[PDB]
Amino acid sequence: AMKKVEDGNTLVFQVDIKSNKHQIKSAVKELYDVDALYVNTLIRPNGTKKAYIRLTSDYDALDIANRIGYI
Amino acid sequence: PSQKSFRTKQKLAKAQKQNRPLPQWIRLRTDNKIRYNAKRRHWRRTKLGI
Amino acid sequence: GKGTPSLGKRHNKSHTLCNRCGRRSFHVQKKTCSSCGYPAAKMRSHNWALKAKRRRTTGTGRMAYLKHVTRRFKNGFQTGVAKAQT
Amino acid sequence: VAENAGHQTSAESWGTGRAVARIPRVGGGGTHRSGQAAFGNMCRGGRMFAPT
Amino acid sequence: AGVKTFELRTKSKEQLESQLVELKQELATLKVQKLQRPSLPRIHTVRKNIARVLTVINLNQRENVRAFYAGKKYIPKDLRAKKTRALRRKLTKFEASQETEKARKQRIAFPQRKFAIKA
Amino acid sequence: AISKNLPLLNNHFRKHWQERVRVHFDQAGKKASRRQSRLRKAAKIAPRPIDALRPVVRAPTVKYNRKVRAGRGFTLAELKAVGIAPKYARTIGISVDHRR
RNA sequence: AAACUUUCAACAACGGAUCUCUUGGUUCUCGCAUCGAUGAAGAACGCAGCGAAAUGCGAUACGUAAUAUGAAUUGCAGAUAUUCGUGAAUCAUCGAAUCUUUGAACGCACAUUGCGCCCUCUGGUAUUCCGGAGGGCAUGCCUGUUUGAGCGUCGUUU
RNA sequence: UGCUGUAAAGCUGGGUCGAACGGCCUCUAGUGCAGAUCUUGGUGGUAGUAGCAAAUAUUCAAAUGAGAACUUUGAAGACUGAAGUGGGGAAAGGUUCCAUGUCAACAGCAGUUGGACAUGGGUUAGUCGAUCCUAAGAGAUGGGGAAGCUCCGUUUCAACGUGC
RNA sequence: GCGAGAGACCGAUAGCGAACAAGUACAGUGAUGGAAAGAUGAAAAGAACUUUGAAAAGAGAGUGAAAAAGUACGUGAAAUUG
RNA sequence: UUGGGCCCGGCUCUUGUCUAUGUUCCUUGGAACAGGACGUCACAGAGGGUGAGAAUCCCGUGCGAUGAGAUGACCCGGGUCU
Ligand SMILES: [Mg+2]
Ligand SMILES: [Mg+2]
Ligand SMILES: [Mg+2]
Ligand SMILES: [Mg+2]
Ligand SMILES: [Mg+2]
Ligand SMILES: [Mg+2]
Ligand SMILES: [Mg+2]
Ligand SMILES: [Mg+2]
Ligand SMILES: [Mg+2]
Ligand SMILES: [Mg+2]
Ligand SMILES: [Mg+2]
Ligand SMILES: [Mg+2]
Ligand SMILES: [Mg+2]
Ligand SMILES: [Mg+2]
Ligand SMILES: [Mg+2]
Ligand SMILES: [Mg+2]
Ligand SMILES: [Mg+2]
Ligand SMILES: [Mg+2]
Ligand SMILES: [Mg+2]
Ligand SMILES: [Mg+2]
Ligand SMILES: [Mg+2]
Ligand SMILES: [Mg+2]
Ligand SMILES: [Mg+2]
Ligand SMILES: [Mg+2]
Ligand SMILES: [Mg+2]
Ligand SMILES: [Mg+2]
Ligand SMILES: [Mg+2]
Ligand SMILES: [Mg+2]
Ligand SMILES: [Mg+2]
Ligand SMILES: [Mg+2]
Ligand SMILES: [Mg+2]
Ligand SMILES: [Mg+2]
Ligand SMILES: [Mg+2]
Ligand SMILES: [Mg+2]
Ligand SMILES: [Mg+2]
Ligand SMILES: [Zn+2]
Repeated sequence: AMKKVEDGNTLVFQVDIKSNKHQIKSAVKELYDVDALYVNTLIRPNGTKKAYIRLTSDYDALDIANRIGYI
Repeated sequence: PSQKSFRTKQKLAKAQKQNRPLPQWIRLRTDNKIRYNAKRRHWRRTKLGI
Repeated sequence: GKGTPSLGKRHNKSHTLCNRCGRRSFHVQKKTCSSCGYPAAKMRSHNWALKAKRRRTTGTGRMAYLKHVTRRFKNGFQTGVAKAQT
Repeated sequence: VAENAGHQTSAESWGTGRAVARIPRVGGGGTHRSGQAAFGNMCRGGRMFAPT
Repeated sequence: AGVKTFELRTKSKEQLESQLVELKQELATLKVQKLQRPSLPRIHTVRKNIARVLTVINLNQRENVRAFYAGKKYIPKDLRAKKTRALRRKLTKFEASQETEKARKQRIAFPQRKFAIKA
Repeated sequence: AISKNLPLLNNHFRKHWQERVRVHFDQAGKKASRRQSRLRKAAKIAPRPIDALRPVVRAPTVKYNRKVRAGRGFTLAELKAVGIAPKYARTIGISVDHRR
């Protein structure tokens, strides 16, 4: 997941199983003040939903990850 | 198969999560009687029947 | 070839999971559960199968609401809140 | 004793010709109870002779 | 053990929602830190604080609806009494005590006497 | 099936009789609870007697003509003869029978 | 004569009898009357600082409130936790709540996490399109309200 | 270790053991086993025996390791021979996928290897499917049967638009 | 069903199928079928340490009233075996 | 001969609190809850726990006493207003 944060400007999140890509894009905008280029979602073998959120070029995903505090 | 329903994949997620060994700190509790997980399941041995 | 060779041709499920009882007794083509009788309004049950009634009856699940009817009855089905003692 | 003790089985005798005694036996498969004798006062898990 | 419910009951809707937001961002920060600790018991405290604030908000809005509907003929069914279905179908005291005028005249005319014997 | 010089019996046990066997284990318990009901009923209404006054009537049939026993209620003529209305009598511990 | 075979004893095995227990069962008696469209019984899926099950619970998720009580919990850890006190633990009590997806199961459908429509608010240059939040839309029957249909039919006018 | 009794059995010495138990007068019964192709559990002889022989086939060296016929690499010798022992999929399975560790059990020899065991990681769609259509068919509604569970019927003897 | 009190009842092959994570594991397409399985010790005091071994283990030691109680746990019969 | 409504009691149900007398001495034992001696209480010598058979160590048991909540047109006894 961190290779995507670095190479692809993509933040990888665990997301609620009931939420769609419109709600995920709004949620990341409201929580972290960042614009998503796209949201690719996925349901994992353990039953949880993972979102690959690519940010627009205006935002640096590594900076957002440090700001959240997991890198 | 690769083409599976959501209801099927949700049952397979729960079946994967129930197929774990006993956490070892549980054997140290007072009056503990569980020595191992007795409900293990191997894919080739016992089928889920889903 | 009615034994081992014919047993190799089993890849078409006659039953799938039932929505009411979750048992894999829902006949796909009949659209009926052989266990609970879904989608009939009543639950399938017979007096010639008392062990089957044992397997699925009150107390075999959570009783998330009948748990507390006895305790509410014993207090006369109280309305209000408890008063703090002086 | 309970009125149905030893009689909560659908056991049926195998008949003769299978080199075993003609006591009723549990059907089905997949458990070790399967094929075991039932209903007899001499059988483990059967009902007693002349239940009280 | 987190926030105190009696201090929460003295707060307005806006102050409670503000504290709920603060508690939810604190829980999110803790869930981020759980990636590295990984054992982090304070999560239990924040989760129960969120539960308390949500409970107090709901209760406060429910006495507001009870006060709005106090004395009205029709009130929401979740604000009505919740006994049993049969006890709700049962006759009220007034209906059970309804009586024909013939039966009231006979009840009044011939009450059960109080008496004794051997005198 | 029939043997020796014995009386011929009528033992009616060819149905599922064992499903309808009533054994009165609760004879003493019912006696005690019956006594408690009787005490509670008396103490509720004391000093009013628990029993209404019953008449005395001849027993029917040629076999029980001689005997006399407690009836069900005093006739309307009897209450008329003692100047009590049946509606009033039922409230002072006297039983009424419109049928006799 | 060894070896080998057989018998016996000792010790050691194999196995789990015997003995002794017992928060279980069974039977008898006594007392009581309380499920559900205000959504039951049941099902599925989840929830713990570290848990697979059982037990408990429902996104407020091994629980929230309240009352009582009064210093624990405990396998380990840890307080922005607590001790002459609005105070540890507690299905002790319980009267306030929360109560996912379902299920008689109710917008339609369901081998699908498929498809609508209505109202209010909100974001996107929008009464119409796209997104989000909340609240709604089942059937039979009863009383009433309103709007109607029928030369079924009454009165009046050409 | 012996004693008593014709006997069923009773008592006793030594060893082991660890929490209850007996004599006598009576009461009571789910009260005595060699058998029932008895029941359940356990254990033998057979017996280190039958066997582990289809699908051409392995060999040398090095590495690793306590340990190598079986693991890895190199060299060779072969085979499948494109209607494959190749490369994908549908049904079905459900994590077997990948990496790391690892050998108690399992892989009817072995094992350092494994689809085993343990710990983690992993499945990204406006364009590929589902989703939609109708097929044989299934089946509500209005009705009509049936004591009823329910049966018939699919626009049917219906005042049928949540119309545009 | 809810709450209680009992017994000339059974005592883990008995008593309910279930004294235990039992209507569980498991079987069957399905209706259904359906087990086995209690006991160290008062207290884990569940054997530190040394040594041989690749390891499992063994041998010393140690705890304990007892290790003729070591979780493959009270006693430990018979078949069968050294 | 006689209507209705409230307030406190009693009864009924549920629930809180409170209570007698050895842990004295010797011996065995890992442990005394065993044996022996001297006792104590008893309207309590039911039952359970505690390192072995414990009335007297602990919980309870027995005896009562005293609070809280409920409930009842269709139980009564008092008030009080119509
Ligand atoms: Mg996708
Ligand atoms: Mg297979
Ligand atoms: Mg078919
Ligand atoms: Mg039995
Ligand atoms: Mg025994
Ligand atoms: Mg009993
Ligand atoms: Mg479909
Ligand atoms: Mg002992
Ligand atoms: Mg005796
Ligand atoms: Mg017998
Ligand atoms: Mg024998
Ligand atoms: Mg014989
Ligand atoms: Mg035999
Ligand atoms: Mg056998
Ligand atoms: Mg050979
Ligand atoms: Mg061969
Ligand atoms: Mg060739
Ligand atoms: Mg060819
Ligand atoms: Mg292929
Ligand atoms: Mg692999
Ligand atoms: Mg092998
Ligand atoms: Mg090997
Ligand atoms: Mg595996
Ligand atoms: Mg396409
Ligand atoms: Mg057609
Ligand atoms: Mg039809
Ligand atoms: Mg119809
Ligand atoms: Mg049993
Ligand atoms: Mg059994
Ligand atoms: Mg044992
Ligand atoms: Mg010993
Ligand atoms: Mg021992
Ligand atoms: Mg032993
Ligand atoms: Mg022997
Ligand atoms: Mg004791
Ligand atoms: Zn079903």
